[PDB]
Amino acid sequence: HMKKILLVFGTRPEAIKMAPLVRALKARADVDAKVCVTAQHRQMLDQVLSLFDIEPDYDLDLMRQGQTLSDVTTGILHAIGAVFDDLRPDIVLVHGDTTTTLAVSLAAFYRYLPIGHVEAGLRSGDIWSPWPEELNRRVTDAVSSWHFAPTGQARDNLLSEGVPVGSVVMTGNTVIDALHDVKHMLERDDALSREVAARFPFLDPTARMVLITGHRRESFGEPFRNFCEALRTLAHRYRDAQFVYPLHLNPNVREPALALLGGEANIYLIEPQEYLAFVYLMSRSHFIITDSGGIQEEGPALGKPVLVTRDTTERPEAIRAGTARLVGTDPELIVREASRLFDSASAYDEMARASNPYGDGHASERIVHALMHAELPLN
Ligand SMILES: CC(=O)N[C@H]1[C@@H](OP(=O)(O)OP(=O)(O)OC[C@H]2O[C@@H](n3ccc(=O)[nH]c3=O)[C@H](O)[C@@H]2O)O[C@H](CO)[C@@H](O)[C@@H]1O
Ligand SMILES: O=c1ccn([C@@H]2O[C@H](COP(=O)(O)OP(=O)(O)O)[C@@H](O)[C@H]2O)c(=O)[nH]1
Ligand code: NA
Repeated sequence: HMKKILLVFGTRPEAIKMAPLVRALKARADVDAKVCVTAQHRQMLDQVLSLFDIEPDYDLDLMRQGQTLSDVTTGILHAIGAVFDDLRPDIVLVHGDTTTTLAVSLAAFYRYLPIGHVEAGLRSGDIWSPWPEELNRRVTDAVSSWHFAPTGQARDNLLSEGVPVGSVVMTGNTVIDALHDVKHMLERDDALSREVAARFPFLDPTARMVLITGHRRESFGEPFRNFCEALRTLAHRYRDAQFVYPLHLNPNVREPALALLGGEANIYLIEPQEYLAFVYLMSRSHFIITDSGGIQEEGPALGKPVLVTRDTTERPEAIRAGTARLVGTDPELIVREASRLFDSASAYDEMARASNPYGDGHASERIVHALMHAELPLN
């Protein structure tokens, strides 16, 4: 294990997407693969670590209630050095577009430590949307020595920014690897599938289900309030449908969600769900309403219509294919688009088409090759 590879990540979406790559690298006897978590998230990170049986070698222990962007940035810069010093890695792998990604990349760049960016080249073209994720991925890509692009379009973004062609490997997105792994867990074990389903005894098998998440930082405040009012209007219009909403732990969305949506009989506010259960819910859903990046990739892959509650996106493929539509946080538009999917089975069939531009679920192997060769509702 001469080559030392340090994988670093901090949040739920990074952990899910990095898990298959961690597994692949740890399995090898000619790589010394180590994991450092920044713990930018705690519970939402731990849910992933436990599911995929990943015990980090280092944990920077950073999360505090109501932390700021500056808190996370400084926390990482202060604490990561001891990790770099202890291991002396040959390469640092970072993921995606969180403040963890940014701060780890800066720290490594400052020390001439080569960085590989898993999920490289996604762009909205707007430094204020998503905020600060667009900045985070742009900085990371500027300083990275390998760029693992999930699509040809992301590759093209990098090349247009002056990234050398030899640095960019179009590998697809490891989220497909993770999704397939979990889909298999469910399909291959009926006992497991039964247990997962039994976590949601409030679900009615005869009722259509809509699955909801929301946490984009630029949407805090008024846009989120409008999104919640749209959900209320929909819940009132479709009293026979069930609206299942796994909350996010960020207080800026958890508290208003509870305050605004807590009194509706057919809105089920639940805790953030471990990925196994969440894939079950996505698969069960009639459609999805979300501003999540990863769900914009997973939903269309599962053939589920996605109403994207953003005014822009860095995942254009599903939009172009029709399986996702941008609805922003305009209540009238959200209600209109959701209502069409309930009211028109022909609209639903026209929209519910599998779309996956992200590869065959073996992105992790391609990255490795490049480098080496019951739930109770809240009320
Ligand atoms: C700037 C940045 O990197 N934002 C990422 C972060 O946003 P997110 O909204 O989670 O922002 P933070 O990671 O800064 O967490 C904010 C606050 O949420 C609460 N909290 C969060 C996680 C947890 O496990 N327990 C907990 O209590 C804490 O009060 C914490 O201080 O994670 C999201 C995934 O979910 C990503 O889409 C975002 O890109
Ligand atoms: O309750 C939930 C909500 C989301 N996810 C998964 O979390 C990833 C997306 O993370 P998130 O939406 O928090 O952030 P983003 O992708 O927008 O950065 C995807 O793999 C989702 O399937 C999950 O496991 N449980
Ligand atoms: Na190993």
